[PDB]
Amino acid sequence: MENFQKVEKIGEGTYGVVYKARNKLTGEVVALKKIRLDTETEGVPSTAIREISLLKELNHPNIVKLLDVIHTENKLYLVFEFLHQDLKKFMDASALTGIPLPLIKSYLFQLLQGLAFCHSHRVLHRDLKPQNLLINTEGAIKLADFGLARAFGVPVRTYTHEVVTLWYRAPEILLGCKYYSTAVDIWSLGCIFAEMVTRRALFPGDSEIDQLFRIFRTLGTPDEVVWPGVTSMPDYKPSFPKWARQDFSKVVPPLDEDGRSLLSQMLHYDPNKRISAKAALAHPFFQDVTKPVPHLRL
Amino acid sequence: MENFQKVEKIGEGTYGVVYKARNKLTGEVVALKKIRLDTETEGVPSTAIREISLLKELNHPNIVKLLDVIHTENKLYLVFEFLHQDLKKFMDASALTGIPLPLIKSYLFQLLQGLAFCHSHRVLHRDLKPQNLLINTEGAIKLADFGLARAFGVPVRTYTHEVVTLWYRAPEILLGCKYYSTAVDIWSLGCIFAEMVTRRALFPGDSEIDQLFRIFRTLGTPDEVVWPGVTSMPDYKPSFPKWARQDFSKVVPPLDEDGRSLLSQMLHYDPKRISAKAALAHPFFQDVTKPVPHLRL
Amino acid sequence: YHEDIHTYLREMEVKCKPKVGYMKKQPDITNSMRAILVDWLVEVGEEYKLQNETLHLAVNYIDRFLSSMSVLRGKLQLVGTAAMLLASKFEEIYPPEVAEFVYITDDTYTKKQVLRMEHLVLKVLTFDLAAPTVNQFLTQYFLHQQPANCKVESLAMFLGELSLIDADPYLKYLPSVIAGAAFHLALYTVTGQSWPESLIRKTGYTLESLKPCLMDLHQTYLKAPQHAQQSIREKYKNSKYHGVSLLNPPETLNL
Amino acid sequence: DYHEDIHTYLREMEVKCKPKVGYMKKQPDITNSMRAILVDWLVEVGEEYKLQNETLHLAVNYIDRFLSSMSVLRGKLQLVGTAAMLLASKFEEIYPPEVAEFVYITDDTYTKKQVLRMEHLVLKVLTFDLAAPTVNQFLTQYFLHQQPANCKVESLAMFLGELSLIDADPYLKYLPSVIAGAAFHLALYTVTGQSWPESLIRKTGYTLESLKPCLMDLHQTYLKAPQHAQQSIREKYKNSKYHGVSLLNPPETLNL
Ligand SMILES: CN1CCN(c2cccc3nc(-c4n[nH]c5cc(-c6ccc(N)cc6)ccc45)[nH]c23)CC1
Ligand SMILES: CN1CCN(c2cccc3nc(-c4n[nH]c5cc(-c6ccc(N)cc6)ccc45)[nH]c23)CC1
Repeated sequence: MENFQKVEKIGEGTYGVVYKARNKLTGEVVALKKIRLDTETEGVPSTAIREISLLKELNHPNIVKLLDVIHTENKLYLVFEFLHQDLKKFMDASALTGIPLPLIKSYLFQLLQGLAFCHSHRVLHRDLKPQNLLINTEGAIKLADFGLARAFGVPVRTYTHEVVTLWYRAPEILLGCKYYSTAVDIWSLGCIFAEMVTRRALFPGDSEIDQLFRIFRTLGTPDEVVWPGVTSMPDYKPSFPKWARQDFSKVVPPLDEDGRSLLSQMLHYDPNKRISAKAALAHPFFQDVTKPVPHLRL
Repeated sequence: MENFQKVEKIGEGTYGVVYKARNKLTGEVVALKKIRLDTETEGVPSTAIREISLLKELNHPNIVKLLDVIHTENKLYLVFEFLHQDLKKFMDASALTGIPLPLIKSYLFQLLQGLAFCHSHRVLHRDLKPQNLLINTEGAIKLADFGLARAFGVPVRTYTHEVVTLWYRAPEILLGCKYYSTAVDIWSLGCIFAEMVTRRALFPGDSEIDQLFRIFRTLGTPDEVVWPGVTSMPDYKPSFPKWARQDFSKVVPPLDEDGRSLLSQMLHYDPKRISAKAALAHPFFQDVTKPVPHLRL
Repeated sequence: YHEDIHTYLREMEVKCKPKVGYMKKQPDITNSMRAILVDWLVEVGEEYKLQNETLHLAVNYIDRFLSSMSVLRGKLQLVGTAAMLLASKFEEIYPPEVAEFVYITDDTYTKKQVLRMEHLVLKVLTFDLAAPTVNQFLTQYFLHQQPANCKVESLAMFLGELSLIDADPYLKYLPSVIAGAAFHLALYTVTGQSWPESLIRKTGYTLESLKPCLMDLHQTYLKAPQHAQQSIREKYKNSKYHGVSLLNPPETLNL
Repeated sequence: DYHEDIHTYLREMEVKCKPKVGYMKKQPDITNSMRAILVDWLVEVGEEYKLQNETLHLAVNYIDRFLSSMSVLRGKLQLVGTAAMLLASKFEEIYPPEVAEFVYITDDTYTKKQVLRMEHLVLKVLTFDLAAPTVNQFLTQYFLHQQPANCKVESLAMFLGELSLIDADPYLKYLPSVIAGAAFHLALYTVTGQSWPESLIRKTGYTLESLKPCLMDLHQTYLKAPQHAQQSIREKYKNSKYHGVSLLNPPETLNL
């Protein structure tokens, strides 16, 4: 840790802080995630263990690179490539006239390439939200925060705690499915996609039931025809009101015919039929994809 | 270094000390070579650089294993497998009895296997002497101290300075040759072999000229027929006395006909000197066993 | 992506290999001692209701650690404890706290020792914890059951778990191959059927290619009641595993 | 006896010491041109301090491997090279220049502490694996198959091999053994009109066919040498120690 100059604090977390730093010998600008080690009670946190072990298998231009792990006495530092801000702040900054559609298409294309790589390497992210997505001045966007990510060579058990902030959580999870699938990542990305287009969260639920019902009101209450098995799922109630699916032309006005088609496939109710990241990359929506550079307010 | 318990100092050096140590988590007994880093003046010593980089290419049962390198702030530690003593002290302990011949044969056989491996990996040891050779209770012997060792994918240039204590130094070096060859390691091993057999240094010279002359008195003063080129070598003088080669039966009395033949090929003047690999195929080793030594610990 | 994942698991299992002959190069410990350790880890898993995957990961970590580190017999259990702790953190939704792992060792080791060993194992394994296992390959194979049979799945898992106990001969087989033999042998024992054509196409393994591993596995299965280590048999006579460890093995495979 | 085993071992180790061929693309602030300037400057420093040619080759190997896994800013590229030359001198030289000398040649752009810290960093990044095979070592090995020896051929082979160090494109994608083989043939052809000998074909297993792609590039580098922006090697090899071989005119064609 001797060759690093701390530049500024750029992030606060549960197990520790993230600093912008500079390698004094090479000049490389870096993000340092500091983890304080309670050496009486816990040892190395599960989040660090998963994020280090899975991330070092994931070398891809749309996944934030782990450059080094400096593991010592009573501190663990993760050294990452430095990016310039997260998508949430960029969305907020772009409120008085949106992210241009060519940049939205670029970002979704890159995010699906990052995800496809994850999934091909049996890694579930499980926490895709705009503040875990990092952007740079040259027009790149990358997946970050793999603390909740998991290997699925064996199917990953859902919990009753902890994760995917409610707004990006998939219906199967809300309805209490036993195992995660790669469909949950695709769902979250669909919500993020819509949120870029409309400048608002697609499903800003105040609670689990409220989250579910906002989805039902926009996409329609699912039945055994649309989603074989729904009615047998743990947290499904026959009391659920039956709403009608509304036009995507009114849910996402600015999107063209192709855009609506992709989004509907990403928000398909049945996880088995929800579009894969790979299949989404082959969608005609991306046939004219470019890589614009944004104007970040740094 | 937090997982290592220092047991005792077992060795003192130029760049640092060697400790016997214990891994507190695994129980592994190790040798730790500590190198203090003067971080104003010099940085990592050339000895450590060569020793580390060459030794980690050399995994062989007759070459001491480098287990780890703990490189930090202002200290460099080399972690080695632990052996029980050096050949010099074992020789001293065996003065009133000699090392039995089967153990001598075993030790030479293993040293040649270690050396052959070094040479096949383009590494010259350059400092084979009894105190750099480590033994254990199970009857193993291994090459140690690669501080002076050198890679020779490009020929290694001779020094004015620093080298092979005088007694194990080869004639070409004494006569000022320009490049080392693998023959210099074989020469040293010949001297160590004879010393084990006779219980005395073969050529205990007080000086460079005295070292040469002791070799000449035993092996004969070399001429152009024995060693094509001798007379043109930098430190050759025509004024050198001309001694006759004496019988090996009187230089190494306890050796049989095969032992004498091997030693004479290892002490050949022209660096025609037997290779380690060729020495391993010598009929001297056609009944080699692996006896255990009486280490007086 | 289930094809992509099998393909990727096949790639990674060749890289996570420990040294097959490491125990010979190991001065103080033996296969028997390893057998005792692994059997104990099975008990710990039952005591703390840990996933089967956690057990398999922990054993993979132990073999790789012991492939490059000499350990004295009195420290072998500390390696296993740290390995099980790390495997739980990687695989469990909520792992047992460190104090729990200190207590199953009957206070033979301290909290500090266990936490220091955790650090050392992470260093030695270079944080490469997401290793492929027999368990993961079995799980992928189970999706080619026409139709599913829980008694076959349980017996396949039982046989696969038995392979963890004996370094000789199972260290010299890939998890994908052990999994293939366990699946066939369980399938053959319960339903009389053989390694299906769908899995032949998926894995590229024929029944011929599985034969060497199959003959070892069959021999382990026949001798299971006589093995000195019994925690796996005891575990698999439970209702959750349909008492499959009390099933009689086939006298012949007719290969 | 052992020069077969050593050649074999060098062939094994050169496949392992490979840097990433495309590392310069993944590098944000520095370019091939900047690398060219650095290596050319290292040639001067070697002449200034009378360092072995092997030291130069090792240093460049260390730089390419370091830059294969580390991002460096243009203002620190020279610090990497200095530390690399320092380490190569320690490995190869009988007595290397003291650290203060290496601080000297940089015109006090860097401090003693910086150079010593970069030395530690490069040792860590390379994991103390400093005994890399080089074009120099393979040339030396091939020179033993000269019937009979010719110092003009040896000097020209060494000149061409040293020119290969300057241009990452295209020479990063060839093994040292292959570049050596092409340099030997090209020098041999230029001086004596002979070709890659059958003894070396048996030893190396390389045919004149297999060397052709590298030969093609090396011949083109040789033709353009007088126009290259970097000139330190041409200057070095017009000395009498090298029989003024950098003045020998290259053939216009190779007749393959
Ligand atoms: C909520 N936001 C996030 C963005 N923050 C931020 C602001 C300004 C500049 C920033 N640079 C980063 C950053 N660069 N590289 C990173 C890698 C991880 C990482 C950490 C863990 C894993 N597993 C992977 C990548 C997290 C954050 C960063 N984050 C920045 C502001 C606060
Ligand atoms: C002068 N002697 C030497 C033997 N000393 C000694 C006595 C008793 C037990 C000893 N154990 C060692 C030892 N084990 N492993 C070693 C490795 C190196 C090493 C160091 C450097 C390299 N390059 C390779 C191996 C040096 C010494 C040792 N040396 C011992 C007593 C004093």
